[PDB]
Amino acid sequence: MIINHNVSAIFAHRTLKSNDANLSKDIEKLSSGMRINKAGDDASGLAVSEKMRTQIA
Amino acid sequence: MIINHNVSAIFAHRTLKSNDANLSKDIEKLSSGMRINKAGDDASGLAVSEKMRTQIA
Amino acid sequence: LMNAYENTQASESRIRDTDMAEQMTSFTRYQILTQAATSMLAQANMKSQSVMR
Amino acid sequence: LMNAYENTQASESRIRDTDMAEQMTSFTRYQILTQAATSMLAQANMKSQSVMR
Repeated sequence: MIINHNVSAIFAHRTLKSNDANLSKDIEKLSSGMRINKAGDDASGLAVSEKMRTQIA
Repeated sequence: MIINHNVSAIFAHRTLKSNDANLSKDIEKLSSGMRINKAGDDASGLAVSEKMRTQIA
Repeated sequence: LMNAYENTQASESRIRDTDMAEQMTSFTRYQILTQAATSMLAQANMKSQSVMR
Repeated sequence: LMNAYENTQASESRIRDTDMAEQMTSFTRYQILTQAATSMLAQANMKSQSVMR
């Protein structure tokens, strides 16, 4: 057994961070109530919507 | 997961703080029935209304 | 003068007074939105404890 | 006087009365560290008994 390096742990920890990244965004959406909040969720979605908000204003 | 800090807690708390303050504005407006309780929200609306009230009296 | 007295007061009402029916749309809006933020506040808090296993 | 008291109450509340939502955030994480630090102190004692064979 390769005792120095734990490959199955390396696969697991990255997989854990992937679900952690997914988990943290869902908390943001529920805390705010909007699917797109910051830059990164959708480049066009934030851009297209912002025109409607000012038009509504 | 990062244990010294938690990002998900900061966003939900900050979003809560913004929502709570906006709720306070609704309470004052609903109780008194006036949309413009204080200036800054609409500085021109207050001044014109004050001019309007001057003639009305 | 009296005809203007009504018109001036009606003119002031639109800027100053608020529609109670329309306003309650927002009071309930931020009442529920406060529930989502407060209920999900502890869900993130319970997220951290899962690493102690 | 009513406006002055109401205004000063809001400002003095920020620096005197704490935010419950923020305090519970630090309280949990600070308690996670204590349970984490306790275990690392525990395994320290076992570490000293590896070369006494």
